[PDB]
Amino acid sequence: SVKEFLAKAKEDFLKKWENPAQNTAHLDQFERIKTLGTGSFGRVMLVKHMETGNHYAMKILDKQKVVKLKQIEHTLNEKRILQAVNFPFLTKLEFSFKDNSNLYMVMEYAPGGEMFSHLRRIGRFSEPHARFYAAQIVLTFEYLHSLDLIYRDLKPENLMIDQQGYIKVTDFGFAKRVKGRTWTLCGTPEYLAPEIILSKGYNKAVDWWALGVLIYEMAAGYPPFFADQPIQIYEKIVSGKVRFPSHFSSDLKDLLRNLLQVDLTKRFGNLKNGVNDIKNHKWFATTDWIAIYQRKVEAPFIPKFKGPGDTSNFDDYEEEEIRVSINEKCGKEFSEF
Amino acid sequence: TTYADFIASGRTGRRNAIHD
Ligand SMILES: [NH3+]C[C@@](O)(c1ccc(Cl)cc1)c1ccc(-c2cn[nH]c2)cc1
Repeated sequence: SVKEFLAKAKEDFLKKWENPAQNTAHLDQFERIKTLGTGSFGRVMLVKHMETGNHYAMKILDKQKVVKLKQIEHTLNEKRILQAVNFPFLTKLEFSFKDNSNLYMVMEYAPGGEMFSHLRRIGRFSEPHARFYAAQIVLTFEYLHSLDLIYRDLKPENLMIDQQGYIKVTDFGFAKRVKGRTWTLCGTPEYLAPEIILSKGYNKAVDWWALGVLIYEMAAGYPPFFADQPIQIYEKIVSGKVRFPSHFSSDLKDLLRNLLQVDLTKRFGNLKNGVNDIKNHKWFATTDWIAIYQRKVEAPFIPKFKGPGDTSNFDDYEEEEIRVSINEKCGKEFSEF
Repeated sequence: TTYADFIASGRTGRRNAIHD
């Protein structure tokens, strides 16, 4: 049973949520190889764990930059959640630690790169291609939401592809354990639900709206609401009007009208039947949900892979030192990390 | 075309999060 699987998953989660792992490695245990990407207050690097020779991705956050961007509480949420969750399409936090300057989160390496990169290059995905990725997100949200977690950062840039062509969700900077409404304006303009834009209290329904944006973007090659400035994107999002490419199937269009639905009483994911409104929708009729979870479905795209720490599926980023001050920065703010 | 407008737009590259 899904419900029973989730019951047990929650017991596993809560034990770790209530007693988080802390200080489980040190920078000197890793050989830094290549920057895999950047953010406003951090970077992710491919590293090699010396004692095992395993490769990992190491997210490095500058504590001073975290503070200036008012992301202290959000960063503590990310680490606390990531260390407690367990799901095939989430990257396990293997280790975490901090030093005078930085916060460090070490997770499994996904050599296939970002969906974003392949999506833009190839232009768009076929409906079966998009559906395969979509199903993994549906299952991942079903899992996270059952734990009272809201995700809030869904976009192709943050969907990593593994060696078998399956998805890894890795970035939990906006993820929050909340049973009620929440209010933080956060996420990516193109992916914001109307509720967020309108400064309402919102809940996990915003993730199901974001799923609609993602499926649209995956199948069209561009998002449903775009413009040159965020303000113009927000006006499109709130106006309540989406146009579909003529090549979209009738089932795809009907799924999207129900995900990209401004009315919360009608948005799929949000109703009485919850996630089953989505799973049992006609566009997903060919989906074997169990087979997707078990990773027995053949990925329609499987990545070029030459060696263990090969990075050809990632863009090239300027390499910058990892500097560690001789003074501890922001000790109190990050005490629990 | 809508694709042509997207490709010519300033938001085909990686999109940053907003923080408020
Ligand atoms: N896709 C997002 C970002 O580029 C990234 C970079 C910096 C920060 Cl602060 C946040 C996110 C990224 C890149 C690679 C990985 C990754 C690769 N293997 N495992 C995780 C995760 C995130």
